[PDB]
Amino acid sequence: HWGYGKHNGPEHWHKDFPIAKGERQSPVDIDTHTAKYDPSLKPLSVSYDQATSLRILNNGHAFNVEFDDSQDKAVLKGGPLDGTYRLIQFHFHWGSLDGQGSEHTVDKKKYAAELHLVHWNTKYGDFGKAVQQPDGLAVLGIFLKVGSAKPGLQKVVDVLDSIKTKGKSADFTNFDPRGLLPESLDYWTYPGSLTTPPLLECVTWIVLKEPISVSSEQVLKFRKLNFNGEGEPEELMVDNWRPAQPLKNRQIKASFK
Ligand SMILES: COC(=O)c1cn(-c2c(F)c(F)c(S(N)(=O)=O)c(F)c2F)nn1
Ligand SMILES: [Zn+2]
Repeated sequence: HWGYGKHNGPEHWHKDFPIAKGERQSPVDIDTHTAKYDPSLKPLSVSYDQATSLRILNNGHAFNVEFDDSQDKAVLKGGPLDGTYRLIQFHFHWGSLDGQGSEHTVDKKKYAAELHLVHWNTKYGDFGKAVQQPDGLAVLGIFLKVGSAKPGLQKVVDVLDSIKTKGKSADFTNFDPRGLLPESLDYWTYPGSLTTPPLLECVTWIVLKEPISVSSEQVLKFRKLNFNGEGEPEELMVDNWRPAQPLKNRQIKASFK
């Protein structure tokens, strides 16, 4: 089954998921000088005040903090989007070293990690239907650099000991994802895909210009997680990122000059 190792990693995925070589794959390099300012792009509207987190899960490729998406409680609107997208989960991708870990790159620069806040278009009724549509998901991507701690991340870091291995979950209620956002909501946007199998081409990517800083101790704790299940040989969950894919017939738009 797919993963991030030498024998089942990103270079292999196309054999089970041929869309890996498709026309709108993610992530991509964001060439800041070639991105086009679009003065008609609207500000993002991030409405997370009524967010209801439920659970945190190690799924063997990352950890997901899951939300109640059975009502419009935490929604993303505006920006390049038409309509309303509901927050279902967030997760991260990260490296074995501080100089790698992000999926998107900026002028070929890699960040230590990348946060994905995953939302689905409510006109499609459920997440499973949404991923089958070209405008089904909106993923808000936020870069992490190592420096000062992010206080709003700490509750996530503190629970990781309880979900060390694949298939473990823990209650994770009353977490406020607003504490993970940078000051600015300036962004780049382009049409792309899920960055893990099934690699479906259903995502409007919205990548924030401003990274958040996290501490070395915070990201070290991410790196103590395991890809494996309990009782299986230990394989540290690190380098769970897909590299940049060809841009092909796409232009990245910027909300800012
Ligand atoms: C049963 O189905 C699942 O578990 C499932 C998981 N995903 C999923 C994914 F593959 C992905 F790459 C990204 S990303 N990294 O934000 O683009 C996501 F946000 C995802 F939600 N899609 N389907
Ligand atoms: Zn992701």
